[PDB]
Amino acid sequence: NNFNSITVSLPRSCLSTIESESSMANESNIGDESTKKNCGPDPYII
Amino acid sequence: NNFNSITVSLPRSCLSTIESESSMANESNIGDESTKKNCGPDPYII
DNA sequence: GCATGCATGCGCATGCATGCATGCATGCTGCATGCATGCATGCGCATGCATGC
DNA sequence: GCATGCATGCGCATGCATGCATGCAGCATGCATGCATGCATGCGCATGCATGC
Repeated sequence: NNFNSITVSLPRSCLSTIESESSMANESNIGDESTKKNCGPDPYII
Repeated sequence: NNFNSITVSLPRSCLSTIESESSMANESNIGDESTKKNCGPDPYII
């Protein structure tokens, strides 16, 4: 609601990790032997 | 052929870019409007 | 029947596989700079035509 | 016939959309330490039994 600047941008990291919301979600975030889920440098599609 | 150390490791970046081998391969490496193909931090599966 | 030594559980102390956050440094990468290049533009000058006389 | 003025093409500088590499920095990820925790070790000590005399 602020279009006067000429700014919002797309998030740089996946928000699933910082919103540890569900009890099974933080469990789906793990696995693949021993490592941490890494989505990538900028993974958001419109 | 050297197993005495206790070392080879998996490549950290995709080798498709440094081996600009085919004439259509360097063309498949582009697109998606304006950006550079980014495979990720470590993308090799055995 | 009395004396004896063994095997059975208590009652200490120590080490050890799991597991997770923090500060420092690594390693990449997106950004700002400089530049080559070739197409278009905005321009003044020389020629050939149309309109008088 | 002759003198004149306008449209058309030639010649000359300039700007500007594309495009790509390099030095520097900003930026997030992986690593080293440091510790908390609960389990298992193994180790002397007390009790109840089986054997000898």
